[PDB]
Amino acid sequence: RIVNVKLSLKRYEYEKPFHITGSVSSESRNVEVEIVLESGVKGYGEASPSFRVNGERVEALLAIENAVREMITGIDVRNYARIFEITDRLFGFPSLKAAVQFATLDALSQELGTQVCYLLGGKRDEIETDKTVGIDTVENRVKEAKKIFEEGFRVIKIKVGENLKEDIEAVEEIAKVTRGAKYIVDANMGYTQKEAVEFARAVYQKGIDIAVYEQPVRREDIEGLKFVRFHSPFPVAADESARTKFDVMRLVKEEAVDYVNIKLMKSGISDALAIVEIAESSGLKLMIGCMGESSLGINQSVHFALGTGAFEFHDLDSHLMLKEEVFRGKFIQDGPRMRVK
Amino acid sequence: RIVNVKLSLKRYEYEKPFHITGSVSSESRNVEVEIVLESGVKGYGEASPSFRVNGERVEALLAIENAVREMITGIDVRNYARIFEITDRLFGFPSLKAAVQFATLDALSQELGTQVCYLLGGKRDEIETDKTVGIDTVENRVKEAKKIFEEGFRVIKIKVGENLKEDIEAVEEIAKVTRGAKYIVDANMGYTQKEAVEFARAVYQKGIDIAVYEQPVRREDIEGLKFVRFHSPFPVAADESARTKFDVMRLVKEEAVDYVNIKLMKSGISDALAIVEIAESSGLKLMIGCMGESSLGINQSVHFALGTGAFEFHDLDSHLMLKEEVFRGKFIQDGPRMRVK
Ligand SMILES: [Mg+2]
Ligand SMILES: [Mg+2]
Repeated sequence: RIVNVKLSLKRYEYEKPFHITGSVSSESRNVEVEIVLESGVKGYGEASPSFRVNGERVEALLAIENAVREMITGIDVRNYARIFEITDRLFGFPSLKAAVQFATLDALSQELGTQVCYLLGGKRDEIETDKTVGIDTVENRVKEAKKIFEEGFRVIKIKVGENLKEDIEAVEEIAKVTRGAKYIVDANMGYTQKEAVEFARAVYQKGIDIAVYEQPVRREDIEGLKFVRFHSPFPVAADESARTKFDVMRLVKEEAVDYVNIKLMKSGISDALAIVEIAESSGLKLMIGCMGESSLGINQSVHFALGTGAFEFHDLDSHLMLKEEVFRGKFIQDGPRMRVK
Repeated sequence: RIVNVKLSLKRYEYEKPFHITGSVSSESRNVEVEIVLESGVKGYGEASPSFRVNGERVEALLAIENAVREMITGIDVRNYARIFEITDRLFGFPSLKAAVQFATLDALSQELGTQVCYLLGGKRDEIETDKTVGIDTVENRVKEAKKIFEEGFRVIKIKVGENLKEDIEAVEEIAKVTRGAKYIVDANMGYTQKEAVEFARAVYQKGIDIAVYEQPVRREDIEGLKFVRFHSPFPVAADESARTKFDVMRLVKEEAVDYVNIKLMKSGISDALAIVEIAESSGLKLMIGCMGESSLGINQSVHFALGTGAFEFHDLDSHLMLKEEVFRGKFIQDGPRMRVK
């Protein structure tokens, strides 16, 4: 049983400012979660709160430490479903919900003598992540893309959303110098429905293929997501629009998207598991993403992906963008490849 | 790693012939499944094939033992998701798919020093099952119902579907001698849409409440299930119409039913987990049922229900209707109650 829970502020600085539509980040402020069991076992998780997406603020997460402690201490991690249901009440603190739920599985797997990925199915032994090119001048974007390409990455995620004309140019210029790579374009809600369609058609006309076109429109515009899906050639994904299992059931019912970018930071383990099942029971396909997690945090998604093996693409590169002294993941990072120990 | 998979015929006779719409059974022929690991650990499952619902035949299941061995021998149970994906190909032998998948978890749980229910979440420590009153003369039905009530069962499942007039009479008579009990009425596809509605209204008019009204119409008549749901006062459940996770996604999209009676014999563990998540992500509610499983087979559903804790009602009484010399479930049967050891 859980005898204590501790929350701690952990700051990581980006190697370079990370610019996306409506947001520039120079630092990633996360909340580390440690769960202690009567047996002495300690489970760890990391919350990377998002004000833009989840409406969270790091100070707010740290402020409810006592409440979280009261909610879960006294429960046996072998009854993890009880912990999941309880933490589901933390829908206003989803990144914390995620960190606590994973810490629970982390502690449980240790007690059972296995790893989290195996507890979840042990589907895959290896996955590959893409790497992101933040918004910058076309010249700098091209430079970064070439660099990411030389590092061995074959899926390059390109941020766009603030300047349609320049975004088109940027994608076209990046494609020319990274022949052989697949591309994921993420607008982070920056385009109107029609601009989103025009962006896709312009790129398509140049003979470029986009593997996943992430959240082109505003989060509440479900009909807009569908409009883009039905009027442009590339698979459309919901990110900001897909936070809970309920959001996904609606997206599927409305036939709004081809993909859903699952993020533990938005859904927690509980909703992520539901979303994986919904996707496997429908025409929906999935990719797994991240926010500002460090290696300890990305580890949560690596085990989820390896265990479920439910993702077509993996955008788990936040830890590669942050400055960190010691690697704290429970997985092996081999270039773009991530493997189980 | 799996080194052996054994299938064997096990016959169990009913204490009394079991009569339901379009089917009378005096014997239950099951296929016991044993999976042996290199470590010596042995996992067990049981398939209770259904010609009527799944189109299966026991002889057919037994005939494919070599194929099953070739499909999963050599796979480590810690990669159970791989075994699940492979066995999902046995959609034509769903009861065997179920037995193999559970035996896999039974074996894995032992290697991890835990139980299947805990591997699935350990949500609950106890569940209660109803007991069924088969079709017979109103006099024999009321007699059996009274006997069941006296045994401590507070949820009584009543079979109907072959004679609306008598069915109504039967439910009305049973209700007066079992005050305090909840009732589940199961027509096993015997009624037309209008008859189904009339049945519910007739019973409703007498002040009788039906907790779950199971599959009133034919399996392909999804619109009919919806019609009954929208035109009669009681919760309507899909049983025969809900075999796979895809069937359920469709039922949810069509808003066809209030309930889905999940059976491992129809869905196997893989699809059952998907249906649980779909239900928890929608307005759908669930009950868990059975076919002709003996105690070893019912053990599979007891662990699934205890672990997920996703069911409002449990209809796991097939082993209570069969003559069995020795109890073989890895659970405690205490009257209507079933608990974890
Ligand atoms: Mg995104
Ligand atoms: Mg039924």
